[PDB]
This record gives sequence, structure tokens and C-alpha cells, in this order.
Amino acid sequence: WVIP
Amino acid sequence: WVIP
Amino acid sequence: DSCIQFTRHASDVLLNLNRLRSRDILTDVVIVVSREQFRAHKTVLMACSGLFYSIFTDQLKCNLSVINLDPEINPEGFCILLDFMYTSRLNLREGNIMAVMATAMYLQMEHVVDTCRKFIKASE
Amino acid sequence: DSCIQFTRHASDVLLNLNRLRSRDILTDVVIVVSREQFRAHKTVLMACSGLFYSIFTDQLKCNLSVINLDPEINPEGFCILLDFMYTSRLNLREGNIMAVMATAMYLQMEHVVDTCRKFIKASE
Ligand SMILES: O=C1Cc2cc(Nc3nc(Cl)ncc3F)ccc2N1
Ligand SMILES: O=C1Cc2cc(Nc3nc(Cl)ncc3F)ccc2N1
Ligand SMILES: [Cl-]
Ligand SMILES: [Cl-]
Repeated sequence: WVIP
Repeated sequence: WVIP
Repeated sequence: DSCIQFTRHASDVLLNLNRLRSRDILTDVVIVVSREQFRAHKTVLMACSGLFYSIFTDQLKCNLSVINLDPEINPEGFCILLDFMYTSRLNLREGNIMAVMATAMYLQMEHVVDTCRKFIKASE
Repeated sequence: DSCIQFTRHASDVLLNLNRLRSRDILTDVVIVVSREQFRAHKTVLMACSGLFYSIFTDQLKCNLSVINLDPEINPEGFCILLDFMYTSRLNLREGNIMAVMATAMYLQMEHVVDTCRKFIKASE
């Protein structure tokens, strides 16, 4: 999961 | 395009 | 093999599938979550959810155009997960995390259940 | 928005759509390319090809279960492009590049046409  |  | 690969292809396909959903093109099922209705593509639901995979591989259920979910399922939680299926982006907030996690456990979306458990652990 | 994003989601969805295709699950169209038949999902074809997007958004053609392609289309070229749609990998070889490029121009797959033109230019 990432900060888009 | 890339070499997978 | 000796193939070449287009890096952005999978993301571009998913973006187009979401544009078809927006425009109600070739949607073939309605998911009912109490008083709300959500239109979607059976194939996308199966590709994202262990529950929908089991439902639409069943010889009788594969032919249904309406699927009613368990009444304990929260429509907002479902809406957030449906948007995730079509976009890869999860709108997780302090006010919805418990409903989202409960819905992801029911839908059998192991990667979503994993991130919810981690965000909950960080709050404790 | 304040969303989080699962990087591998789009690739995982496409991999599952290809597993459904392999297992002939919920395929809803047969594409005929002379003597050969290819089963696929209308939504994936529309998401990848400008030609299939136009065909399946047409009020009469959206209901067809069989689509016959132009007789000049090479079945191997089509097979290579269908595999690309479901996997992001293009099996481009000196022996198939002209058929692949001609098929991609017909199917309106601009990114494939672009790489074929570049590989052809490098040979000259
Ligand atoms: O957490 C999850 C997400 C998920 C999706 C699927 N989907 C499919 N699985 C296979 Cl092997 N082939 C085709 C499919 F559409 C099954 C189980 C699970 N569990
Ligand atoms: O080279 C290409 C690939 C391609 C795919 C599509 N697909 C769709 N386009 C839109 Cl805007 N919404 C939904 C779709 F399924 C249209 C044109 C083109 N041209
Ligand atoms: Cl997941
Ligand atoms: Cl393309």
C-alpha cells in the first residue's frame, strides 16, 4: 500500500 | 515497454 | 518466453473498466445491500473477491442478475470496496474503518483485511 | 482524496481475468478469425481495443455472441494480441511483427502499433  |  | 511488457497496461485496463461501470456499459449484475443497489461487472467482482468468485462459479448462481448480501453489511462499506475493486484506491477513514474491515472479511478481500488490521493496530 | 492505493491491484485483477478466460468462466463472446474461434470477455476486449469498444457500445452489436473479423486478419496475429490484452505481454518476433502490427491497426490498439513501428524502424 502507498500514498498515490 | 520493458523486458519483464 | 521472449515477450516485451507494457508496464501501464493493467492500470489502463482497470481505468477503462471503471469508465464502463460509470457509463453503465455491459454491467450484468445488481448487488443489493439492504436499501441500496450497486451495478457492476460479474468478472471484476470475481477477480477481486473470494466471495464473488465462489458465487459466480456456482452453476445456479452464475445466472442470477441480482445478488442480495447479508443484512449486516453496511452499504457505505460496500461502496468503498466496490470503488477499490475498480480503481486500486481505498478510501479508509477513522469513521469507516470498522465497516470496511467487516465488509472485506465477508467479501474475502485478504489484502484489504490486512491493511485495515494494520491501521487499527497503529491506533491502539 | 485521502485514499491509499494497493500497487499490485490492477496486475492481480488482470491475472485473475486471464485465469477466468483459461477456465472459460463467464466468457460471453466468440471472435471468429477465418477458421479459428477465440472465446473472451466483451468488457476486456472493449477496455483494450478501440474497435471492440465501438462494436460493443453499438445498440445492435452489443447483443451478439459471435463477431466475425475481416478475412484479411491473421489468426496468429489476433491470438498474440488477445494474449497481450489479458497479460500485458506481447510475443513480438521477426516472423510475426507485420501480422501483429496490421492486426493492432485494425483493432485500434495504439500502444501496440507504436512499439511495432519502433521495432520495424530499428531493423531498417
Ligand atoms: O482475497 C481474495 C481475492 C480473491 C479473488 C479470487 N479470484 C479468482 N481467483 C482465481 Cl484463482 N481465479 C480467478 C479469480 F477470479 C479468488 C479468491 C480471492 N481471495
Ligand atoms: O488504442 C486504443 C485502446 C482503446 C480502448 C478503448 N476503451 C475504452 N475507452 C474508454 Cl474512453 N472508455 C472505456 C473503454 F473501454 C477505446 C479506445 C482505444 N484505443
Ligand atoms: Cl484485496
Ligand atoms: Cl495498446
